Amino acid sequence: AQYEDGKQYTTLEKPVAGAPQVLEFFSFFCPHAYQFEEVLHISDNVKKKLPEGVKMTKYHVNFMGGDLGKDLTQAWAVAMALGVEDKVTVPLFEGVQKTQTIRSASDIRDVFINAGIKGEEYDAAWNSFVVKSLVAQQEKAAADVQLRGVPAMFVNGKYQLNPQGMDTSNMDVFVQQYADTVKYLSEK
Amino acid sequence: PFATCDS
Repeated sequence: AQYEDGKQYTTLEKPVAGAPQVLEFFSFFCPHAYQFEEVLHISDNVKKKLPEGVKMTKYHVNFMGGDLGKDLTQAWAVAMALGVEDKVTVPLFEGVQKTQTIRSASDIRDVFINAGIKGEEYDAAWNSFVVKSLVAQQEKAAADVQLRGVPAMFVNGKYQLNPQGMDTSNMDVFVQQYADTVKYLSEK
Repeated sequence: PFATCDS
């Protein structure tokens, strides 16, 4: 039936209430996440095919990169609150994996400052109640789905995307099967 | 294209 459980997606054993409709997990430390985001542009293509009223939620995770990973989760919370995801995603990916010039919390801050977010603004967001709660939000969502690895995507807290079960003969076909699967699951 | 970093 073109979409089968256990193929293009799997079904969570214990679904998550109150989860975002479409939730993606990633790490700035994970090469596959870099691929997912800047090479295959999966997020952007999934977004393009989402039904009306359905937002694409993206959360960062802690388990890679030690203390810096946790610092990056807090930084992503800042990016979310200020709405500057599209201005920091690439230079954070490149700073960690390409140039490897992100070695401390201060280096993360430097990226935001060069992207146009002022130091006073960044530090205020960093210490804000909203970023504090967004950090907990990202951590809880990961625990709630019993996250095993990144990148990963979840629909309505019930469905885990399974690209390993999709057609990968060509990348354009693959990305569109991914987006269509997300779209299908969102109406399910 | 389906690879992941697992915990």
